[PDB]
Amino acid sequence: APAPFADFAPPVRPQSTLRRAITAAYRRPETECLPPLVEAATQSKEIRDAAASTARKLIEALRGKGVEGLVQEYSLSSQEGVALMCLAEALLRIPDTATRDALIRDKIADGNWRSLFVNAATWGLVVTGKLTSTVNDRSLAAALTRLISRCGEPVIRRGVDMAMRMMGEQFVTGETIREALKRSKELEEKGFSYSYDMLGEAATTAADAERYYRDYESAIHAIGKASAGRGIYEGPGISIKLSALHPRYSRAQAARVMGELLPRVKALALLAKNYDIGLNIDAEEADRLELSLDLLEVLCLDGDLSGWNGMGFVVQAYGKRCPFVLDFIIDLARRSGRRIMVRLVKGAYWDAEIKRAQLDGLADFPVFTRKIHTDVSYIACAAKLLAATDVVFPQFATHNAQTLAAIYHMAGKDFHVGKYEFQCLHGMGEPLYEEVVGRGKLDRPCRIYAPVGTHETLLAYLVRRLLENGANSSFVHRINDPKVSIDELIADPVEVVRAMPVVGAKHDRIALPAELFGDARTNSAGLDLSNEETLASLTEALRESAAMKWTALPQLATGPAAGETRTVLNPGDHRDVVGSVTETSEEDARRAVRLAADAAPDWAAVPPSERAACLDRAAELMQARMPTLLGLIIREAGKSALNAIAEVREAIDFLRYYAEQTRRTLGPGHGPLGPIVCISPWNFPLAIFTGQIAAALVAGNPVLAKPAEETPLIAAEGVRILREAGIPASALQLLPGDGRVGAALVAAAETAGVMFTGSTEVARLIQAQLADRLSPAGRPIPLIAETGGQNAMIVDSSALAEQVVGDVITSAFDSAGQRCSALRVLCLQEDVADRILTMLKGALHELHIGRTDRLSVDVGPVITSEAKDNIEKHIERMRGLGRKVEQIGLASETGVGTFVPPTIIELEKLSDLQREVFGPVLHVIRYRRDDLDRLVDDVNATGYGLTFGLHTRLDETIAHVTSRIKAGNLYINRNIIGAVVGVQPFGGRGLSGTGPKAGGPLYLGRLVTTAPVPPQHSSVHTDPVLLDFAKWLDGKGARAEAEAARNAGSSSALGLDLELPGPVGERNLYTLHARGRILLVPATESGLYHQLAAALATGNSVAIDAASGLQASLKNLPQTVGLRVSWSKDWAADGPFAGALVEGDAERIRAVNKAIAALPGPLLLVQAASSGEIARNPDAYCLNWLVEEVSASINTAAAGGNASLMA
Ligand SMILES: Cc1cc2nc3c(=O)[nH]c(=O)nc-3n(C[C@H](O)[C@H](O)[C@H](O)COP(=O)(O)OP(=O)(O)OC[C@H]3O[C@@H](n4cnc5c(N)ncnc54)[C@H](O)[C@@H]3O)c2cc1C
Ligand SMILES: NC(=O)c1ccc[n+]([C@@H]2O[C@H](COP(=O)([O-])OP(=O)(O)OC[C@H]3O[C@@H](n4cnc5c(N)ncnc54)[C@H](O)[C@@H]3O)[C@@H](O)[C@H]2O)c1
Ligand SMILES: O=C(O)[C@@H]1CCCO1
Ligand SMILES: [Mg+2]
Repeated sequence: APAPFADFAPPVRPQSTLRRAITAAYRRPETECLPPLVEAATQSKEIRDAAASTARKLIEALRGKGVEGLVQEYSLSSQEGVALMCLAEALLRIPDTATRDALIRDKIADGNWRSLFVNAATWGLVVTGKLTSTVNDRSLAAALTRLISRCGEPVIRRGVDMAMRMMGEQFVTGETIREALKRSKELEEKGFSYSYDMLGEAATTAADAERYYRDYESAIHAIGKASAGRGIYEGPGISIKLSALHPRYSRAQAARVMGELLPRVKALALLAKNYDIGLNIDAEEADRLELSLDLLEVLCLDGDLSGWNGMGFVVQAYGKRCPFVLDFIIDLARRSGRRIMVRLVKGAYWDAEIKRAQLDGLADFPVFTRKIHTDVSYIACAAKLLAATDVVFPQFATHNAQTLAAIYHMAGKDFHVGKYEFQCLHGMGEPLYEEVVGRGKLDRPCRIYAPVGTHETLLAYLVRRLLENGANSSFVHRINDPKVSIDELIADPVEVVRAMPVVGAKHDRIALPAELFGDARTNSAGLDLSNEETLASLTEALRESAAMKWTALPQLATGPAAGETRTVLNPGDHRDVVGSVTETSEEDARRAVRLAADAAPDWAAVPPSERAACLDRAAELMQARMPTLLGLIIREAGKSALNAIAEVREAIDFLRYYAEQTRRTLGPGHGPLGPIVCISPWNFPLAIFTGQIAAALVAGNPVLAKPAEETPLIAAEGVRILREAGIPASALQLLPGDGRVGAALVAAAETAGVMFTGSTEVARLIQAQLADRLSPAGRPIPLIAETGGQNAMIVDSSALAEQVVGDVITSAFDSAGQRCSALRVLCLQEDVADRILTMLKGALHELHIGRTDRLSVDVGPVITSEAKDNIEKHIERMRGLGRKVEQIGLASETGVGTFVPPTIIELEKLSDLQREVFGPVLHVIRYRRDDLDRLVDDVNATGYGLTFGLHTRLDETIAHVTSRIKAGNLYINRNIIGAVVGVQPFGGRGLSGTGPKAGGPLYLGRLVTTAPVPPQHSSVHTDPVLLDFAKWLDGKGARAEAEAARNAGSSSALGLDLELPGPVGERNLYTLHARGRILLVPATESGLYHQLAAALATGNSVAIDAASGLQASLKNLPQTVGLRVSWSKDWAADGPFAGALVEGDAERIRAVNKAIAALPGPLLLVQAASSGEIARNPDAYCLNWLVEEVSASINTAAAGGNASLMA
C-alpha cells in the first residue's frame, strides 16, 4: 500500500536556480515588476529622438496608403453587412461554382433564402470592429431579407466575391500548405521570409492529436522541399502548438507529457533538422509556460538533434516571468551550444488570463494589466536579447511602429542576416513591414507568420486576431482612429511609465481576484497547482495531514460523549485508514437537543455583528488551514486536489457571505427559531455542512450538526474550527452517525427547524415526520430541503464542439459525477450528434481514475460499495435493454477501493431514466431542431429542476429555452457545476428543492421568526392579475381585503432582476419568478381573499380546496383572475404544486399539513396562519416564500474574447 501523497506531484526535474527565479515571478505584484523593466528599457536621449522620427516616418507612410466599400456602395446597415457576409460564407461552402451561381440567381436573389449566422460574431468583428458573445439571429434574418429584397443578385455577388477574397487570401495565406507556399513567392522576392502554422490547437482526443501531428509532419516535408537548402534564416520555417499534439497537455499530466508528447515533438524536430528549417514552439496559456520549458530543455540537450539551430521558442512580454524565462533560455543555449531562435511577442491570451486568475482566486495575475506595462516589458526584454545575439537569434514580432522603431535603433548600425529579424502576422503587418524590408527602406528582414487551413479549422485563431484588431489599446486599431494623433502614437512607453505617480500600478478597473466583491467581503483564495513552489509546499502539507490522528466524536454542550467507534477508510483504497468516528446514541442525540434548547436564549443574546465576527474568524482559520483541510477531504471523500480546493473555498465563501448578509439585515425583531437540526450529505462534506450550520448559527439559532455517516472527520474539523472562532460549545454540537441519528434529532420535541441537503427520498421521510409537528405557536416547523437533480444540457448545431466536450466531461465526470449539479442527460441536435459523441468518447478515454492522492488523477472513487453496486446495476440494466454503453477501462490498482468507470449511455427517450443516478454516468439523447420545445417539455417532465445547461450562439434559442425551462440554476455556454456563493446562488425547484437558495439573499430570512428585508430585495413591477383581483374585491365591497391586495402587490419582489458582481467574461443574473400553482386551503372567506392576494401578487396560479365550501365567495371573477384559479377536490390529482397556504386553528393546520405531505412529488413549502393572525398581521403569509429564485450564469467570453476588456 503506497504511502499517502508520497507521489503527489514530483517535478519533471530538480528546479535549477534559473528555473526557481522564473517561478518566483509568476504572480509578482505589478509595482515590483516594472522598475527593473523601466531601467532595462531606458535608452539615450539621442536614440529616443531618433526612434520617434523613425516611428513618425513609418506611421505617416502607413496612414498615407473592401468590406467598408461594400457597405458604402449598397448603403448597408451594420447588421445587413454582417448578414450578407454570413450568406456569402454559406454560399462558398457550395463547391460547384455553377451550382452556387444558379442558386444565387434563381433562388436566393428571388426571395426566400444549421443557422446561416453561426459565425456572425466573427463577421460582426470584421464589419463593426465590435465583439458580441452571441448572435441576434432574428435581427440578422430580417436584415438579410431586407437587403436582398432591396438590392437583389448584385449585392449577393459582391458579398460572395468579398468573402472569397478575405477567407482565401486575407484570413489565411492558403487553404493548404502547397497553396500557401505558391503564394509566398511574391513577398519572398521582396525580402520577407515565412513561418507556416497548420491551424490547430487544444486537441480534445488522441485522434485529434494524431491529425495535428500528421498535418505538421506533412507541412515540414513541403516547407523543407521548398526551402531547398536556404537554411533557417533565409528560408521558411514552421510553427507548432504543443496543445495540438496531446489531449492532456498540462502540469497535472506532466508524466504523460514527457513520455508521450516529447517524442512527438522530437520526431518533428528531427525532420526539420534534416531539411534545415526553423521549427518554432508557439507560446500559449500562462499555466503551460514552465511545462513547455521542460520540453525545450530535453530537446536542446538531445544529441540526436545536434547540428541544427532551427529550434525556436516564443516568450510573451505581457508575462511577468518574461525576463527570467529569457535568462533561462539564454543559459540553455550556452549549455547546449544551440543558437535558440527566440520569438519575442507581447501575448495573445490576455483577456483569458484575467478571467482565469479571478475564477481561481489566485494571488495576482500572471500578466500585466496596463497595456503600457507590456510595452515596457517588451523593450526591456529586447535589450536583453540584443546583448546575446551570439548565442540566440532574436525575432521581434510586433505590428507597433513605435515598438519597432525603438528596437531598430536599439540594435544599432551593425547588421547581417542571421543577427536578428522582425516578424509579423499575415494580413496584418505587411503595410508596416513594406516600409522596413529592403535596401531602400530600413534593410531589416521580416518573417511572416502564415496560417494555413480551411475556414473550419480557422475560428479560434481568427477571433484572437479580430479582437486584437478592434481592441481600443491596439496599435493597429489606433493607427486607423482619426482621433489619435501621430504624437500620441510615437509616445515613448518607457518615459510615460517612468513619470507615473505609482510606477507599475495595477489597472484601476480590473479587480484582483481577492477583491471581486469589493467592500462586501473578501473572496476566498485558491491555490495554483501549476506553481512548483506551491506543489512542493502542498506535497509536504498533504503528507503531514495523512499523519494526523483524525477523529470525530459526539461533541455535546457538556463535553464529548461515548459511543460506538469505527475506522474511516479511504474510498479509493480501503487499506488507507483515515481516522476514527464515534457515533451518537439516540439517547445522546435527544439530550443534545435539550441542551441546545437550554442554551438558545444565551446564543440569541449575542448581537448579530458578533455572531458574524465568529463566522469571519472561522473563514480566516479555514483559509489558513486549507492545505491540511485539502489532505483530509482528498482521503476521506475521494476528492481530487482541484475538487478539494473548490470545497474549502466554498466553505470560506459561505462563512463570509452569511456574515455579511447578517450585518446587512438582522436586528432585534428578527428572533431566532430555536434549535435547528442541520443534516448534510457526504458529497460536499465541508462546504454544504459549513454553509447550513453557519447560516443557522449567525441567525441566532443553536445548531445540532449531523454530518453524513460517510464523511464525519472533515465535519468534526469544521466544528472544531467554528468553536475555535468563538462559537460556544452549547451553540454548536456535533452528532456523528447514520440516518437514525438524523431521525432522532428531527423527532426531538424542541427541534424548531430543519436544514436538510441530501436525496429527495430522505427529504420526503423528514417531511413526513414533521407533518404531525407544530411549534409552540402552533405553526409548521420550517424545513429547507435541497435535494437531487436530473440535470440536462441542450446543445444545438451552432455550438463549438470542443467547448461542449470540455464542459460535458467536467460537468458529468468531475468528482465521479457525485455532484448534485452534475450533468446527467446530454441532448444533442441530430445534425451534430455523431461528431460530438465521437469527440466525447475520445475525451472520456484520456481520464485518469484512481486514488486521489496524486495530482495526475482526474476522477476518484465512488463513496461506498453500496453506491458502486447501485450505480453498476443501473448501467447493466441499460446495457440489457440494448443501449450503447461506453466505459473507460480501469487500472488493476482500483481493486483496493470502490470505483465506477466514467460511462456514456446512449438513450432512445428521456423517459428511459427514472430517478437520479448519483455517479459517473452520462446519458445522451438526440433531437431534431423543430422538436426543441418538446424536448424542453421532456426535461421539465422529470419533475426535477436543479441545474440546466445550454450551448448555443443564437439569441433566439437562448430566449426560447431559458424562458421555458424550469430549473433553479441555468448556465449558458459553460459547465453546469458552478455554485459560487453570492454569484450563482444555488438551489432548485420541484423534486430538487424547497428553497430558499443557499448562498443567496433569502436564506437567512428562513431561519428567523420574522424575515428581514434582504439587500436589493424589491420590485417596481405589480402583477396585473393581482390588480384585477383587488378591483374585483372593491366591487364586491371587500374594501379592507382590496387594500391588503394592493399592499401585497407593492410588497412583492416578483420581477426582481439583478446582475451580481463576479469575474470578468461572465454575466451572473438573479431573478425572482412565480413558483407555479399554489395550493390554497382556506377556512374563511376573508382568509381566502388574503391567500389569493398573496399568491397572485407573486405571479402564481392557485388550486383552492373545494372542501372549504367557499365557492360562493368567488362569484363573477374577471376572466384574467379566473384563468389563474382552479378548484380541487382531489389535491393529489391536480398537482404538482409549488407551495401551499393554509388557514385554520392548530389542529386544522396539523391535519392539512399531514394531507399535504402525503401528496406525490415535490416537497411543498407550506405556510399556515389562523384567521386571527390573518386579521392582525399583514405578513401572516410571507411573500419571500411565494416567489422562485432563478440564477443564470452566461459565459460572455465564449466567442473567444472579452468585449468589455476590449474597450
Ligand atoms: C509573428 C507573430 C507571432 C506571434 N506568436 C505568438 C505566440 O506564440 N503566443 C502569443 O501569446 N502571442 C503571439 N504573438 C502576439 C499576439 O498574437 C499579438 O500579435 C501581439 O500581442 C500584438 O502586439 P503588438 O506589438 O503587435 O501590438 P500592440 O497594439 O502594441 O500591443 C497589443 C498587446 O498588448 C497586450 N495588452 C493589451 N491590453 C493589455 C493590458 N490592459 N494589459 C497588459 N497588456 C495588454 C496584449 O499582449 C496585446 O496583444 C505573435 C505575434 C506575431 C506578430
Ligand atoms: N440540492 C443540493 O444543493 C444538493 C447538494 C448536494 C447533494 N444533494 C443530493 O444529496 C444526495 C447525496 O448525498 P447523500 O448520499 O449523503 O444523501 P442522503 O439522502 O443519503 O443522506 C443525507 C443525510 O441525511 C441523513 N439521513 C438518512 N436517512 C435519514 C432519515 N431517515 N432521517 C434523517 N436523516 C437521514 C444521512 O445520514 C445524511 O446525513 C444526492 O441525491 C444529491 O443530489 C443535493
Ligand atoms: O495563435 C495565436 O493567436 C498567436 C499568434 C501567432 C501564434 O500565436
Ligand atoms: Mg445515504
